[PDB]
Amino acid sequence: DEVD
Amino acid sequence: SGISLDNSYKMDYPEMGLCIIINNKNFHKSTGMTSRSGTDVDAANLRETFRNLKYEVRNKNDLTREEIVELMRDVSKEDHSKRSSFVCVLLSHGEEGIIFGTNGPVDLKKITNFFRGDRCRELTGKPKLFIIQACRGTELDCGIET
Amino acid sequence: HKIPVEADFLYAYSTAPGYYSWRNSKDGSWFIQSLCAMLKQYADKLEFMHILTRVNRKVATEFESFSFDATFHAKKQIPCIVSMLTKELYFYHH
Ligand code: NA
Repeated sequence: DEVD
Repeated sequence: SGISLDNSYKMDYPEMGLCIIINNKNFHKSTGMTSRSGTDVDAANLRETFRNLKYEVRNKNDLTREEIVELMRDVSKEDHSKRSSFVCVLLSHGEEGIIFGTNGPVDLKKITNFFRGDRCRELTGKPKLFIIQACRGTELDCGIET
Repeated sequence: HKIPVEADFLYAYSTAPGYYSWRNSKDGSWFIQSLCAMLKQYADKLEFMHILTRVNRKVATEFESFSFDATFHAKKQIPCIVSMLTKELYFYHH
């Protein structure tokens, strides 16, 4: 999971 | 004819329309933006999904801010007379109101303004769908137990 | 005899105003994953706003972040449908  | 109702967009033109997918994965080092691992999965999923809806899909990868604006300009001036709708999917970094090209940001308003009812007459009255996978800020939703 | 120049746009945002949007490096983004699944399952059945509402529910209920960083762990996401459409939109016809 990663943020944009 | 019998009674008619007009509650639904006309979607039986000869073509469903364009689906432009802009897939920005790799950004210029000078921007300091991280690569977007997993976006190719998204771009392929969308390509297949909109292919099955009978859209003319174009996948574009790693576009600069200048390339994004020119692509939107060019696409808005194509012949849409035989097309029911227009779809554009943006996959990139962003913040509120903004999407990033590989070398810097683009105002979302700049992109969509090309398709305004008065500036793109062959999409007047036709649905123009913008699908945006991008941050809108830096807040995090902590959620709440059900 | 005229329509607003802003009419007939639909903005399907992955996340609420002001918020991060979540992407999984293996599976793709939560929103696009869910959008494609719901289009595949319902495009021959539901009006587009009702499809996008199913997307909202899928993202809201089935996804939660996992991070070694406490700041980014156990977080949630709701997409944001923004409709200036003037009619119902069905991807099928006839
Ligand atoms: Na997402």
